[PDB]
Amino acid sequence: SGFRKMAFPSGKVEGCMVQVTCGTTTLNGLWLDDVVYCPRHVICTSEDMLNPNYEDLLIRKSNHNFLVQAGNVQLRVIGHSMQNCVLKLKVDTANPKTPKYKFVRIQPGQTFSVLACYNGSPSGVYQCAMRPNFTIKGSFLNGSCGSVGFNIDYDCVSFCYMHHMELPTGVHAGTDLEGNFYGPFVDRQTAQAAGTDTTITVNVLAWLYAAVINGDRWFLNRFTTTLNDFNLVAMKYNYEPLTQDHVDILGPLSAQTGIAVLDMCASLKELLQNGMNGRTILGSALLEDEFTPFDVVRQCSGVT
Amino acid sequence: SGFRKMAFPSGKVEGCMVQVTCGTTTLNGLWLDDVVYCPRHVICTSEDMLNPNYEDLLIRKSNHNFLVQAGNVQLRVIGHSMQNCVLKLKVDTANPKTPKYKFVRIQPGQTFSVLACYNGSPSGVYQCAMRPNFTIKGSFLNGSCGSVGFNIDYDCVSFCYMHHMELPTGVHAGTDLEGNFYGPFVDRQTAQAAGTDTTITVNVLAWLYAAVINGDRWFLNRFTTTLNDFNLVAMKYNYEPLTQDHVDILGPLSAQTGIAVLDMCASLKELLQNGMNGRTILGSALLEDEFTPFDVVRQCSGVT
Ligand SMILES: C[C@@H]1[C@@H](O)CCCN1Cc1ccccc1
Ligand SMILES: C[C@@H]1[C@@H](O)CCCN1Cc1ccccc1
Repeated sequence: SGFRKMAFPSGKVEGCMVQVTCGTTTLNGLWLDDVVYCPRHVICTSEDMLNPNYEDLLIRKSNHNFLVQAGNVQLRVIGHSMQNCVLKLKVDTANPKTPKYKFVRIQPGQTFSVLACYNGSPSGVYQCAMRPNFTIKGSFLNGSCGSVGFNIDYDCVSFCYMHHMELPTGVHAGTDLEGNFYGPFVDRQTAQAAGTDTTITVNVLAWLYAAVINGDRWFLNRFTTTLNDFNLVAMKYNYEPLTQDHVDILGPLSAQTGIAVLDMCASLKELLQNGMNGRTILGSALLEDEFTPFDVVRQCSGVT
Repeated sequence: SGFRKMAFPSGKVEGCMVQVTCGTTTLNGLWLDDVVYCPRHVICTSEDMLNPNYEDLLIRKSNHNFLVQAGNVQLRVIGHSMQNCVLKLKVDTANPKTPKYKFVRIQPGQTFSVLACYNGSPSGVYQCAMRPNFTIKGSFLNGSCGSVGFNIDYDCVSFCYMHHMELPTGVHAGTDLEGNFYGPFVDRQTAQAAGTDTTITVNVLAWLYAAVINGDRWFLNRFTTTLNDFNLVAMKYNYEPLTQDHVDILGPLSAQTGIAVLDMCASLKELLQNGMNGRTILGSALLEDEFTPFDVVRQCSGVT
């Protein structure tokens, strides 16, 4: 019993973290096979960062300008190219600790673990969701850029996120491992305002199921609702719409608990309308939205 | 910027997790050098668990009854002894992945990462506090026993916790790595009631400092208080007393923020007396007590 905000074990990713230095800028790189992936803004002075021209900045750069360090051993860079907003540094050594891996572009509301690193060294791991506005609410100081977000399926690391920016509002933006930004963000120190930070409705319902499974049931009410009725209320409260796809995804939790998805929706509706009245659910005083249905099943079934 | 419930990177501990099987019971063991540490209740049938006599159960056991598996390779057990509530299985192979390590018995209110495992395989990592009543609020299903709690100081893993029991109230009890229970608990399926689950006051204040550092300041008030006055209020609200030692420990956060510890105490007092009035602090609707002063400094300074 018990439900925790649980990150994937980080060992397989720890083994891929290196230090990349271009001139006076040091940040983190991901070493997979004989390629080190890092944010292209490694080539910028924070002066550059106001209106950087990456193609022009890169003309001045050679393989030997990219200093790549894995522990206390230097990697020889034998090529470099820019793909979108990441640099791919070809090194002469395949990472011997390369796990089975994929690059995946996640959807908003999907969850992943971040291994926060500084100078190619892991400092901690935490579990995130991609917000519906394609930001994440991370913990990232200067030097953390190139820290990555991942999921693990048994022995396969799916890399979904590389950290690039802190918006002026202290929320975080980055790319998939093809270097394409999540959301409308760019690697420039400019006016970038995130959209509405809405709640991931399907995740809240998953977590309400997790609560019922773990014995927290005070919020279960006598009511049901419809998708349209529930969605009217969701909208008022800056909750993302619930689709039939979300209902289908919650099916197994519905099955396990014997609480129909629309009944759990009616319970959530009353929590929105009436608040918690000072009570807690799984030790939280607000409605948690950083567990997917998949996460709740995984943790409630003990997948390794 | 940003503040997250961050676990230590788990790789060094992942490399120490094995599967221990005695008869039909499988749980997790910790392989350090040529010793595998596991809960002694591995020798019990859940029948035994009502009033087990470990010394008598162990007489019937031989080295070859303890099946130890590290990945898909079997370890040869060449000795076994009971130390308090843990078994030490001597194997013929030193774990080649043994990190530098210590065994430490933590105090209540201290924080640590748990690597939740099943059949010697990591499933996730989360950050805990030892509650003042010496329970932890974990996420542990059957097969998770022998999962461990640790801190990392640069390259040295300090192991502080091994998971043994779920109390009938769904909270968790375990031992240090010398096999001595935290709190008054025993490895028996009996009436064991935890004491008052109080809040770790010093940790709340640390986390209020973390909030100020990260821009959440709405709760800062115009008031100060005294230790005695604050402690009267703490007591009423099931908060542990604040000592001069706690004030001294908060000194660096006091210094960094320019908010005297007793002023932050007056802010906490008003939060206790008046509640959050529906507001949040670092995305929480309650007062978080699972960050130590050390944790706040570590994460706010980016230690690896
Ligand atoms: C624009 C936002 C954004 O966060 C992501 C995409 C959808 N959202 C729409 C939305 C707005 C207000 C209430 C509910 C839903
Ligand atoms: C007995 C508890 C226990 O949780 C740990 C040790 C100290 N506590 C005392 C306490 C009780 C009530 C309010 C405040 C403090």
